[PDB]
Amino acid sequence: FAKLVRPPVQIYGIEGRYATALYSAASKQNKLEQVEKELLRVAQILKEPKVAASIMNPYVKRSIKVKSLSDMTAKEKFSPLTSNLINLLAENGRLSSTPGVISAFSTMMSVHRGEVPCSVTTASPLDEATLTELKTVLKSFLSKGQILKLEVKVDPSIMGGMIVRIGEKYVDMSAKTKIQKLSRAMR
Amino acid sequence: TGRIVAVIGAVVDVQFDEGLPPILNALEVQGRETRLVLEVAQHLGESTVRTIAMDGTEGLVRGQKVLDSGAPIKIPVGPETLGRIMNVIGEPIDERGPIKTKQFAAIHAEAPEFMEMSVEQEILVTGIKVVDLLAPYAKGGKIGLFGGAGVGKTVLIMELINNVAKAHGGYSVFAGVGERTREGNDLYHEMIESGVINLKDATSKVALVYGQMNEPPGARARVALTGLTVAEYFRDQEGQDVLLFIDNIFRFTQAGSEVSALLGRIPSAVGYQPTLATDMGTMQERITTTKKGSITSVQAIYVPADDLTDPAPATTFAHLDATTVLSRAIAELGIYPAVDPLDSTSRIMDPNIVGSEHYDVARGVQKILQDYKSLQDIIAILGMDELSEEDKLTVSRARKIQRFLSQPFQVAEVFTGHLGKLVPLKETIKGFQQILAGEYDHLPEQAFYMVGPIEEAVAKADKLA
Amino acid sequence: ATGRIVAVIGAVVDVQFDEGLPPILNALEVQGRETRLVLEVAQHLGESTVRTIAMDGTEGLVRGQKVLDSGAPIKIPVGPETLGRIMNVIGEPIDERGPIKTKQFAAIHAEAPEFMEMSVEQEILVTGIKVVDLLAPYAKGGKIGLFGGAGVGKTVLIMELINNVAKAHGGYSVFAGVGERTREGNDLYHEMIESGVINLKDATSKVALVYGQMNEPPGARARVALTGLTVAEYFRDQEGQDVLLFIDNIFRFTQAGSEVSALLGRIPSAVGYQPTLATDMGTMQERITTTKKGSITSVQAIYVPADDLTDPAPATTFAHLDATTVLSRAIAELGIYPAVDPLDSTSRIMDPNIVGSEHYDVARGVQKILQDYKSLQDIIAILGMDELSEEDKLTVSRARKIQRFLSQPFQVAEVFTGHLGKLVPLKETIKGFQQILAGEYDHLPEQAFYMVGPIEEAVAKADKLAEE
Amino acid sequence: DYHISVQNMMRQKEQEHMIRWVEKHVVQSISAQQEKETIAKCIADLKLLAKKAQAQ
Amino acid sequence: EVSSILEERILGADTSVDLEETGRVLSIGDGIARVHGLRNVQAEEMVEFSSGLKGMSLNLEPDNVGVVVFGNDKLIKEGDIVKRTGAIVDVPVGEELLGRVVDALGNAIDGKGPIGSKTRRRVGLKAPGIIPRISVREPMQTGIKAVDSLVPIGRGQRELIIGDRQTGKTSIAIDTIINQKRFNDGTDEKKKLYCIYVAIGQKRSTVAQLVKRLTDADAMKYTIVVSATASDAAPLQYLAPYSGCSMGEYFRDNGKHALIIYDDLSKQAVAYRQMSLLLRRPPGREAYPGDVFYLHSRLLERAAKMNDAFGGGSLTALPVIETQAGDVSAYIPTNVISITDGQIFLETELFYKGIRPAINVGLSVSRVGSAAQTRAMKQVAGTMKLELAQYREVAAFAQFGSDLDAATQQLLSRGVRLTELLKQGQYAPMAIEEQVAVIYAGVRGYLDKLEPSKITKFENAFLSHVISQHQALLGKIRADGKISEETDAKLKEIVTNFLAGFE
Amino acid sequence: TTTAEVSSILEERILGADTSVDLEETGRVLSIGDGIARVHGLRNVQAEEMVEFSSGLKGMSLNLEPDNVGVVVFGNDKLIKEGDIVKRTGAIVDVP
Ligand SMILES: Nc1ncnc2c1ncn2[C@@H]1O[C@H](COP(=O)(O)OP(=O)(O)OP(=O)(O)O)[C@@H](O)[C@H]1O
Ligand SMILES: Nc1ncnc2c1ncn2[C@@H]1O[C@H](COP(=O)(O)OP(=O)(O)O)[C@@H](O)[C@H]1O
Ligand SMILES: [Mg+2]
Ligand SMILES: [Mg+2]
Repeated sequence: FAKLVRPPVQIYGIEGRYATALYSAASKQNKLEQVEKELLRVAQILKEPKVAASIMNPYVKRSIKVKSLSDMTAKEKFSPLTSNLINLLAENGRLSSTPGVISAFSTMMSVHRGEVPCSVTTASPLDEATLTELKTVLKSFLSKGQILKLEVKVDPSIMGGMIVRIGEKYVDMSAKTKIQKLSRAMR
Repeated sequence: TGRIVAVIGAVVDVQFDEGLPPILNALEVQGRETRLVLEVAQHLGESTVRTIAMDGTEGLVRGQKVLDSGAPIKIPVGPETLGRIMNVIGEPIDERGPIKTKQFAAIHAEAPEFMEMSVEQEILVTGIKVVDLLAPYAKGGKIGLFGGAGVGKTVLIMELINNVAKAHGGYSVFAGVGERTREGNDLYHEMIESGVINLKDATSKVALVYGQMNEPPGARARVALTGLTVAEYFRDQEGQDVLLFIDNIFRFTQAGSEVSALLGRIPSAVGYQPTLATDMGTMQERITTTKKGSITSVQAIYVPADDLTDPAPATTFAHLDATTVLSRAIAELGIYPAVDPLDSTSRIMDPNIVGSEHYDVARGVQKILQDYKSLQDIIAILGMDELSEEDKLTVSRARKIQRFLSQPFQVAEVFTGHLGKLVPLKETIKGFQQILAGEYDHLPEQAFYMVGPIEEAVAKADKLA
Repeated sequence: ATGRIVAVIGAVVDVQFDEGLPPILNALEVQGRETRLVLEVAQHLGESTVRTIAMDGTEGLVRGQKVLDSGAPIKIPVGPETLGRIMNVIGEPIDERGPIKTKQFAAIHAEAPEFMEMSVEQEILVTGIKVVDLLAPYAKGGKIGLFGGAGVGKTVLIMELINNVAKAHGGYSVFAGVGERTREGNDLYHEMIESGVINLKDATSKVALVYGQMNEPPGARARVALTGLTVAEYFRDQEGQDVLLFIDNIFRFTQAGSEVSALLGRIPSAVGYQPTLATDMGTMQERITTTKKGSITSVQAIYVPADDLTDPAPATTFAHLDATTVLSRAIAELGIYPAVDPLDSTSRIMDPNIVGSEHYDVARGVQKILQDYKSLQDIIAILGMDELSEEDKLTVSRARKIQRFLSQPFQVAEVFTGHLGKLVPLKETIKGFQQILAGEYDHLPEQAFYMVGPIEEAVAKADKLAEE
Repeated sequence: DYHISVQNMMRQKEQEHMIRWVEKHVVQSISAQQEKETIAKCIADLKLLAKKAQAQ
Repeated sequence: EVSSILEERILGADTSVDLEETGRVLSIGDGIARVHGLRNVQAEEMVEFSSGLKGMSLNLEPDNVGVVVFGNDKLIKEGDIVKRTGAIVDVPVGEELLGRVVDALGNAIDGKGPIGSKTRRRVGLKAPGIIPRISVREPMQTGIKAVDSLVPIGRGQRELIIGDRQTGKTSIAIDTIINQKRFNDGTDEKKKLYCIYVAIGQKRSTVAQLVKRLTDADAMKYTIVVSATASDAAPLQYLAPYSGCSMGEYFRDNGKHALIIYDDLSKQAVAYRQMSLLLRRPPGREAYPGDVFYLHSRLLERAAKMNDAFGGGSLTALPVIETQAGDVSAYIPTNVISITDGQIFLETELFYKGIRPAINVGLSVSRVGSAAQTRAMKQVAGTMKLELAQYREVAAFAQFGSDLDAATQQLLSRGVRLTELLKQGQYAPMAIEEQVAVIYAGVRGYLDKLEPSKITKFENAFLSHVISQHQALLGKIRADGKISEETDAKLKEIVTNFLAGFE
Repeated sequence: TTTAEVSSILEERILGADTSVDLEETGRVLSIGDGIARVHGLRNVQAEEMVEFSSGLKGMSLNLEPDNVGVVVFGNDKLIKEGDIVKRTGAIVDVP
């Protein structure tokens, strides 16, 4: 077995194996972007009333499903290796997990291009000046030739402080500060 | 170079990229103060190998790089391993500096081929009268040393080492499988006092391989193989009659069972590993007589629940060629060594192997001892005048025999002040034959206590009155 | 938060939520049921799906049925208003007397009292039973065990203890029937109604009842002990009065846990029990303790499967009890009731510094002579009784007299034996057993000591038999 | 020692009562304090910048 | 003052914030949390949840990290954040723990203020190797005549207290703890012994009773009570022996002598079995995991007697095993018997036969042997052991001993008197000189004429007499450590006079 | 998942390089361990047919799973590794 290119995230699960294999195959021949686009457009052609049905139906032969998908992917301009991936999923019966495979590969490619969102959850959003200030400070945290995404949340339970998860760090200056008052309560 | 992907218990899974190491290969974990050696046990697929650890797995992080050594666990071997204590992975643990040898040998080696096997049983003369007479040690065989503490087992081990070194010119290896650290230190210092191991010059006769109880089961599962490799070097590259000690084989079986259980393999009867017979065979078959030399193993045995039919003692007895049992009653009787003359048995105690004369002498000795047991029962019930003159003479001869089985030991000279004796087999046979023939019936009972050859017995009789 | 049922395998129901995932040990209300079905969250299976244990039958449930969350564990109606009222596992009244109108509700799951809250004092609770008050005395505010097999007399013994102690107890009492026969529950309810302990007409009742019987699903039988001990906890903490907590049988809690464990997704432990046996048993037992706020005297009946006390379920309970009373089948077959094993029962207060030198000496002498009798029985088996020496014949006779004098009729057992129930005071028991040890009654037949109270009754029976 | 123990117990009870009032009042007060919440939104942004400078 | 000190405490506490390593809880159940993420976590590393509960990352599976919870699992929800502490579990250590009751993590639970511990020591440190140890020679006086006579215990020896429930194991451990008072409050430093009692799977009321018993005897001032009660989570019960072992290792490394008593190691094994089964680790015999012998082996091997080069300290371990119906062939009893040096065997039959303590001298053994005894105690104990073995050989004929040989009757009488000597009351440990005097009065045939039932009264009266009037001889025996010929003659005179005057 | 659902086989399928390797008569070891070796391929192998490994050991095709073949190795499993090529002998296990 030839060695395969490991994706950066290295997700696990049934979709994990397929996503890792696809990432390794597309890294070879340098077709990551084309495969990613074909995956993001193949999910939409996997949610039609006719297409979504007859693949979750367990009483139709896999051969029928394989062909129904081979001709569909052929007429959908797909003639690289993504057609092979769809055919393999149809043959192995993991068709229901195909959206999960697409999501996993999308996350892998996102980590290849973007970064883990810096989730901030304090309260209702403040002024846009503070938003861009925190975006700039998060960029300074990253500062590795990369650009991070942002996800702002609202939490009434969290008091005047904020909690920020810059990647996998998750600093905490929030209602837990008032929890740390137990030290005075203890001794 | 692989990466750790699972640290479940003592079972560590490493995923490699370029080349998957074969099974039974030593993997060295990077980034740790002390060496952590992983032995490949399975190929799980997706370029992942499941390994058992030879040390604690705390502090291991998913993603730590592990280097494939390229061979099984290789230990330092050679004449310079004598007088040293080394663990399973071969590191010295006696704090006496590195063990500087010329070559290393992998612990996992195939059993000698069919042609290399010897085709003639031969008695390994240990210089001990009781052992060499009633339960002789076959050369390249396995001995089950029954009995625990209070019967001088360690003294017997040291004296066996000394006798084999002096007579056959062969070194000895003591591989303590699951040995207590306190008892390990006590045995080390006792051997130092006995002189079988010397810390000054290179006259030591024992190479110690200690796998303590606090080590993981994988370590205790391979300590026996480490000691066996140390003995194999002497057997092959030097052609010596090596003497291997395993204390004890039951803990080797237990370590194997624990290792198999950690790998999620369905256990066999009485909760033992499925590969009990095969693992025991792979361990024991390397203890044989090749054309270059031989390895003789004296393995201590603990019988769980006092049930000889348990899978571990049964599998062990499947490979034994003789048994020596140290009875506490004999020790209380004052006879050292405390080898029981009746319960000890040898498979080679056959006329075709030891000769007609030796077999006849040993059978006569055992018969006289059994008759003495019956007459002692009668004396316990009835009076000593009830038995006839023949019974009285048999009692006297049997007492003389069972006091002649006692023997001073060179390893005990410093303690008891009595010079040790290395009685040759011919002298033992001749003395016991003459005793059975009634030649020395006039000598007193104490004339045969704690002596070597029968000439020393007659000299001691002359000393008395 | 509304969730949907996705799996109804057995008594284990899997509910999938989308917005708010309930925490573990939360009561879930199943909508669309004619009765009230409560699911207790046991595991978080992931994917916003929780594995739950049903407190009632799962028949009729359909995948996709809506399930609400209470936001809190099972809350029972608690207070002084629950006296004389039988209530279900989830707190619903099952005595057909209307709702249990109370101002307080307490969750059946709560933390055990801390180390600083433990009370080290221990008095002696005289019960009137000769064996109990002599060899394994009970302590006020202490945990009491009634180990026994099937038919040895655990239920009768605990009923006699209720008769002797609960009526004389100034404080309240709680009975928590866990996984037992409904016939026994009805009998106890009617007996306490006619004994004045439970009064339907006015609010002078002194015993609360919590009943989950063997017809209930395993989820219910694994929580009724918690409900009863929660009522006891309220009577102990919120009110400073002393509490009596009678549980019969506590083994069904472990048995119910084992029954649900396999479907909960756990590798079976030894003898097929749940791996969390000791953990859950300790979590339940530590709550039943005497704190500084109040004292709970717990008399728990423990079923011993196959009369094998080495079974894990009864074995783990020994460390949780101060005084233990082991009823043995061999003694019961001899006709000696109660079947308390003199050489197996133990009590923490059995000590000369606590019960006095005389009591300890009498108890130890009784145990020693019974052990010597056990030793001599083997000799009698082969040698023969007539072939024994004259010295050990006296010991055997004294041991027979002591074995028969340990027996005692019970008020709750009048229907079976017909003898009048007796309640021997502690000093009378001590004096009688000391006199028997001294040989003062070696001239009386051993039959005179069988099923009698004080030693005076023994001599009266002896002379009455002599009259005939 | 009677007086000493009584005084110690009273001290402990006063301590627990005071901490109970403090912990039951601070949370609600700061929940009702928007003028302090807006500055608590920036007590850590400078601290975040300092922390990132430490990282970089 | 209270408000002022509270404000001083709160101003002293600094609310620092920093980066961390965090992960989400995929699935929480039965005290086991499957955590997604947490890539850089060491095996057996402490991690804290969002709710404040701590945990130990045991299974480092590829997709998730399995962590055990140090508390109730209801406070952990799916999706909660699990921070990384970054260090292997460690417990506070030092002299400050003396007189305190602490949990498995060292937190004070006696309500006597925080522990002033200045040092922090891990719980999984390796035991000392072959070289650092030395042969056990110094006695560890338990205060029980039977133990100190026939089953001696040295400093650095793992001696097992095995037996069924309600037999006196906890009583033996607690009187061993009490007996060490005479050495600790004295002046000889090399004789002081710091006891560490670890309670595993026992109700808090029992631990409170034990603590009160120790406090009444003034034994808490040198004793640490590590408590992991039945209410506590299984991981705490699993860790408690290791925490106590580390607390004893601190004394061992600093030249001091520590005594560690793992009460109910069987319950720790049960807790570890629960954790392993809930972690889906493969089971074995009696559902115990394969690495259950490892659990107790790597714990008890830490009990050792260091040589002078390493300080000369010691750590004596007294594990307690609760056998079921006296079945020593069970898994955990066999493991612990194999690991330890010897065992002190207690039997219910002997307990109710009047032989209290219930030590069965036939089955109780000590592999360290007489090397862990004083010369006087060894001298009397060899004779007592030989005579008791001879009696136990002929104990079958006691029922029909009247029509027996004169030698057999003499052996029966001597053995009965020695057995009556071995009996001892609870919470009444005896000094070594008192024990050696009693055993001397027994073995030398000064009790054969005396009635067997009157031995206990004679023993108590003789002890009172020798303590009151002949304190000089006892002091000389204690200081010298041997019963010399002059002391032998003095003891002969004293016992003869007291025996003559006893009637 | 399944034995042949591994990432390497999936990569071989999607890349289209499943044409050069002879899956009809040869196979590659997916997982060797516990004395049983799972082989991917050998589509034309027979039940109980003897197959020889790259190292030289011979094995018997015991289990013919839909995606793999369970081969018991007549020898030490140390000599067999993942990725080793297994080829048919075209004969049920026999003996001279
Ligand atoms: N030497 C003794 N003489 C008299 N009674 C004793 C003696 N030793 C212990 N006891 C009593 O025996 C009972 C059991 O003692 P202990 O609690 O030590 O036993 P255990 O087997 O360790 O207990 P458990 O199994 O419940 O943990 C107690 O009532 C105690 O007072
Ligand atoms: N005084 C007594 N104490 C206990 N049991 C008695 C007594 N007298 C008679 N018995 C008999 O003992 C049996 C005990 O029944 P029960 O309490 O239901 O046992 P268990 O509760 O163990 O199933 C009864 O059937 C009864 O006939
Ligand atoms: Mg009943
Ligand atoms: Mg105890």
